[PDB]
Amino acid sequence: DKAPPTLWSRVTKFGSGWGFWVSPTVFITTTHVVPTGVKEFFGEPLSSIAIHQAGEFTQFRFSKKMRPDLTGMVLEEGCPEGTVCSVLIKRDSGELLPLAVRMGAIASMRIQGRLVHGQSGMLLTGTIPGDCGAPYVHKRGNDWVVCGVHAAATKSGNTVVCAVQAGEGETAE
Amino acid sequence: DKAPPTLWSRVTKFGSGWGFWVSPTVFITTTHVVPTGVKEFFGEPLSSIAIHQAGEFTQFRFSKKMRPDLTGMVLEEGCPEGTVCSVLIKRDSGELLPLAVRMGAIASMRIQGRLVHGQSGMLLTGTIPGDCGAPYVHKRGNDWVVCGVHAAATKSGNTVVCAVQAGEGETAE
Ligand code: NA
Ligand code: NA
Repeated sequence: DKAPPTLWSRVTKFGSGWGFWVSPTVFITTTHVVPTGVKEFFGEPLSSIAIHQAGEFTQFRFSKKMRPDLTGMVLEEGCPEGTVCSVLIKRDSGELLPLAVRMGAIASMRIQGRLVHGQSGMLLTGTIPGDCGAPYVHKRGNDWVVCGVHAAATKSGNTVVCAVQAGEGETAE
Repeated sequence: DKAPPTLWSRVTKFGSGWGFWVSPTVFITTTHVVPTGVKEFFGEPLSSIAIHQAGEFTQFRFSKKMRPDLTGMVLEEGCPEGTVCSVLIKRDSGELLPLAVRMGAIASMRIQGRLVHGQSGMLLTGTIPGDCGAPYVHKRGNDWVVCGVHAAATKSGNTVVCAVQAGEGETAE
């Protein structure tokens, strides 16, 4: 089914890319797009935010409700092999570009000199440099689950990588 | 039916409010939110734009395709008495707030000292100052039609006014 407007409304311009409101207080994004040298995010001073970063995954937990209009939704560490996700890409022009991607292995992979814990995927039937931070989502029953943020792609764009939360598990090491 | 994501994607932050891409080259907004003193809009120099303004209605026609992802859609001068429209409000936070409004008479009305050609409406079951420029749309058959841009509201917000294109006609003088 198609991503509803409210889901798109979670995708938010941030730094040199985008991020995603998981709930009224939780924002996720790709580490390398986070602005450098600032003293606040969304008008909130850094000391009022719990900032967790693991490789290319960044999560902010704000101490006040930033998007009280939203329900919380489920964030998971990647998804099973073969899961078809949608990358909810917003462009600066306002265009929405949902990209279908069949996900592969969760691994720590070397990307441009750095080790990155993420999940690779194959673009179906692409992304650009400004798209980093866009969420990878998939529908489970009647709800949407977010499981990664856009972090990298092969020059062609045919293979993509989403950063995912830290955590070891027997399906991924 | 609910406004689809693509329709929302036409609503665009602009000046002190918003505007709406009617087509890849046509952008409409409320005159008073248009930035003052600038030499370009969306990176295009003023001399490359056909700028039409009538009271509180402003239309830009750009000489290049600014949103080539979009189809053209129908813009009309207001709508019939009693038509239920939706005001597609975006908030700075990213929240989407579609507001239902039953439209009334098209008239030139005095608003804060100025004569404004527009259509008033009643909010059903509200707006804020930063919402000006948001489109008033309604569904006709399988398509959406845009017919005004948010221009004013009573302090409570219960009555709203959308600016509409210039034009006289026997249903409106
Ligand atoms: Na849809
Ligand atoms: Na909907």
